[PDB]
Amino acid sequence: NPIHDRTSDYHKYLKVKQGDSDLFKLTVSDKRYIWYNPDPKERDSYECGEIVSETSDSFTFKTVDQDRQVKKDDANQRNPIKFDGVEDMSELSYLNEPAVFHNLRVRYNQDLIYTYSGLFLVAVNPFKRIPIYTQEMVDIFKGRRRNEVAPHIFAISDVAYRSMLDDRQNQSLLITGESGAGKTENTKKVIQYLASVAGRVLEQQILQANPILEAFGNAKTTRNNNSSRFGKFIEIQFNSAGFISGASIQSYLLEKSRVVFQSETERNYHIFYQLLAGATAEEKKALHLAGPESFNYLNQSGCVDIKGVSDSEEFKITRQAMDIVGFSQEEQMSIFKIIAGILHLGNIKFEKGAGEGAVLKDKTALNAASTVFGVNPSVLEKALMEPRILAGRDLVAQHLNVEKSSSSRDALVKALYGRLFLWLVKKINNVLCQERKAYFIGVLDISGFEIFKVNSFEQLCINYTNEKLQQFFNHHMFKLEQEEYLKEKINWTFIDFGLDSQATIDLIDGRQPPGILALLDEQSVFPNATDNTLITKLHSHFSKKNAKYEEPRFSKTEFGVTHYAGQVMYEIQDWLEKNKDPLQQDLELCFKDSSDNVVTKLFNDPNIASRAKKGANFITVAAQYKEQLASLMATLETTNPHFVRCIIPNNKQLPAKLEDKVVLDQLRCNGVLEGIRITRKGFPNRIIYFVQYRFGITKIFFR
Ligand SMILES: Nc1ncnc2c1ncn2[C@@H]1O[C@H](COP(=O)(O)OP(=O)(O)O)[C@@H](O)[C@H]1O
Ligand SMILES: Cc1cccc2c1C(=O)[C@]1(O)CCN(c3ccccc3)C1=N2
Ligand code: VO4
Ligand SMILES: [Mg+2]
Ligand SMILES: [Mg+2]
Repeated sequence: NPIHDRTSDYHKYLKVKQGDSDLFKLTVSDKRYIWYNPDPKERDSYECGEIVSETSDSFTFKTVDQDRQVKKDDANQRNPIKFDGVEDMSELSYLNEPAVFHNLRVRYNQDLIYTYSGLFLVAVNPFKRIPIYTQEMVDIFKGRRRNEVAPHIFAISDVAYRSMLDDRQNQSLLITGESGAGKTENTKKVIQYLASVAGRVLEQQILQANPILEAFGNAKTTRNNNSSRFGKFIEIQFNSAGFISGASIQSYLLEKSRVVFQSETERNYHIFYQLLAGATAEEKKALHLAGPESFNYLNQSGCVDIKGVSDSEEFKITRQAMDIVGFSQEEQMSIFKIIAGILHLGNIKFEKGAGEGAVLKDKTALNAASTVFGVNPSVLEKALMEPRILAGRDLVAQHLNVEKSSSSRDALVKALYGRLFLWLVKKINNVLCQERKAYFIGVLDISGFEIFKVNSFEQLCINYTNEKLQQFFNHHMFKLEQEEYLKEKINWTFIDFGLDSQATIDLIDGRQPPGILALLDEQSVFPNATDNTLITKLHSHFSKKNAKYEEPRFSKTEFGVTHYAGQVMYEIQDWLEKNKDPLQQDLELCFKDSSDNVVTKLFNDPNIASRAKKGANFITVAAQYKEQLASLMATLETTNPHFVRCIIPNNKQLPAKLEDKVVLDQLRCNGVLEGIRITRKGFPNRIIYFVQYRFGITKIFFR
C-alpha cells in the first residue's frame, strides 16, 4: 500500500517530508512566537518574533533585528511548529492571516500545492510540472475518503463522484481564481480522473476536445501564456450504474476582439501561430500564407512566440485531436481556410478615394481572402465599402470612409471567428452526446479575474462573472449554512462574515434602479448615443451615490468598480459598438454564397448565424451575457457544489517564488479564513430524526 509505504512516489510527492532530530528539538521547545510586521506600512510582510514576556493584555517579543509590545487582541500568534505542513488548516490552533499563509508556504516549499481549508481545497500554482497526476496516482485515490489520503484535486473529484452515486444527485466542481491561477489545469485533472475511474474511444475523445478548444479559444495575455478567453462548463455524464456515458461542453462568450487587436507583448489566438508554424509546404502555398510578421492581425503586439512553446508541435497535437474527435479531412482544410482568410482580411488596406468614401487600390489581400473563403471578391469589396441599408423603407448604398470600412472588415473577421468557434463546439458536442444522461458532474472553468493597463467591456463581463462566482461561494458557505441553523433553531448566534458582493453585483447588473449593463443597453438603442453620452450617464447615476463606483478625476472616459478582488478602472471607448456587435447584412449575403461547406454553415445555420430580437433591436452582447450567466447559475443551483480555490503565487509566472502580498490578497478576497472559521464554529452535518451536537426542530446537527 503506497499510502503507508514511505518509499512510494505518493509519499515522496504528496506527503510532508520527515523532520530531523534538530527539527524535533525545535518542535518540543517551550518557546512561543508571533507573526509581526517589521514595517507597519507593509501589513503583508511578516517576520517571526519570539514572545519573551506577557502582561494580562500584552505580549513583548524580539524582532529579527529589538523588542516590541502588542495587545493580545491584536496579536497574530504563530502556531506550534508541529502544525507546519498540516493537510487541513481547520486544525490550526491559531487561525490568522500570516499563520494560514505560513502553512501554505511550508507546503509549497516542498511542492505540496494542495491543502484543505476545512471543507474546500486550496491549490497554489507551482508554475512547473509535478509528477502527481500519473495513472498510478489516479489509482491510489480511487474510492478513498478525503481523510484517508493527502490533499489532491483527485480526492475532491472522487468525493463528488461517490456523492453523485450515494445521493443520486448531480454535482459541480467550481474552480475559482484570478487569471493564471490554475483553473484550466485543474479542470483538466478532474476530467482525467473522472474518465479514468468511471470509464469503459469516447473517453479519449472527451480528453481530445481540450487541445481543440485551447488552440482556438486560448491566447497569451500579460497574465497567462495560456489564458482562456472563453469560459466553459463541462458536464461529464454518467449512466445509472456510474459509468461515463458522455459529455457536453457549454461554452460562453468568446473574446472575439482579440482576433483583430492585441496589446503589447500579447498574442492572438494560438491557432494562428500554430498554422503558420506547422502547415505543409504547399499547405502554405495553397493558403497564400507567409510568416506572422506579414499579417496585421499578428504583427502588432511585438510577440509571435511563447517561451517553452513550439507552435509547430502544438499544430500537430491540434490536428491529431481533430482526427480523434472525427473532423473530416475536408472539414479540417476548411477550418484552416477560414483561419487563413481571416489573416488575409486583416491585410486589406482601405484608402481615401477622390471623395470621403474609401477605395481599395491594392486588392491582393482581398483576392487571397476571397479565394480561400470561396466568395466573390467583387461582391465582398462592395459589401465592405458600399454596404446597402434601409433608410426608412428606402434601400440606400452607403460609401464608408476608411475608418468605417476598416471597422466593418473587423466586424466580419470577428463574426467569422466567433461562429467558427461555436461550430467547433457544436461538432464536438454532437460526438460526445451519445446517450441521455442519468447524472452529471459539471466542472466550471471561467475566464478568471483580470486587470490590465486598459480594461474594456470584456474585462467588466469577465470580472463580473468572477464576482458572481465568489458570491456563490459566499452564499453556500455562509448564508445558506446559517439560514439552515436559524430555521432549525439550534441556539446559533448569526455571524456577519463581512463577505457580501451584493453591492458590486447590483451596481453592474441592477434592474431597478438600473445598473451599468442596463444603462449600457439603454444607450445602445438610443440613436443619438455616443461613448461620451454613455460615460456621462453612468457618472450621473452612480458618481458620489454608489459606494462601489468611482468617477475618476484623472480621466473623462473611465469609471471605477470596486470588485471583491480590487478596484478596476474601465475605459468606455467602443462600448456602444461592442454591445451592439453590428455586422452589415450585405457581408452576410456575400458569405451565404460561399462555395465552402463549412463557411456556408457559419452563415446559413440559424443556431450559429441567427441573432435573437428584443423588440425592434437585435439582442445586445450585455443581454446575451446576462442570459448565459442566468442559465449557468440555474444549472449550478440544481447541483451539490464542491469548491477549489486556485491561488497564483506571484505575478511573474515563475516557480519557487511565493509572494506574500500577492497570496494574502487572494486569501482575503476569496474568504479562505472565513471559510475555515464557519467549518470550525458550525455544524456541517444534519439528518431528519437517523433512526459537539445540536437538536434542531426536525434534524440532529453534528460536527
Ligand atoms: N497543477 C499545475 N501543474 C503544473 N503547471 C501548472 C499547474 N497549474 C497551473 N500551471 C501552470 O500555470 C499556467 C496557467 O494556468 P491555467 O490553468 O491556464 O490558469 P487559469 O486559471 O487562468 O485557467 C499553466 O499553463 C501552467 O504552466
Ligand atoms: C462563465 C461565463 C458565463 C457567462 C458569460 C461569460 C462567461 C465567461 O467566463 C466568458 O466566456 C469569458 C469571456 N466572456 C465575454 C467575452 C466578451 C464579452 C462578454 C463576455 C465571458 N462571458
Ligand atoms: O488566464 V485564465 O482567463 O484562463 O483565468
Ligand atoms: Mg484558463
Ligand atoms: Mg489609465
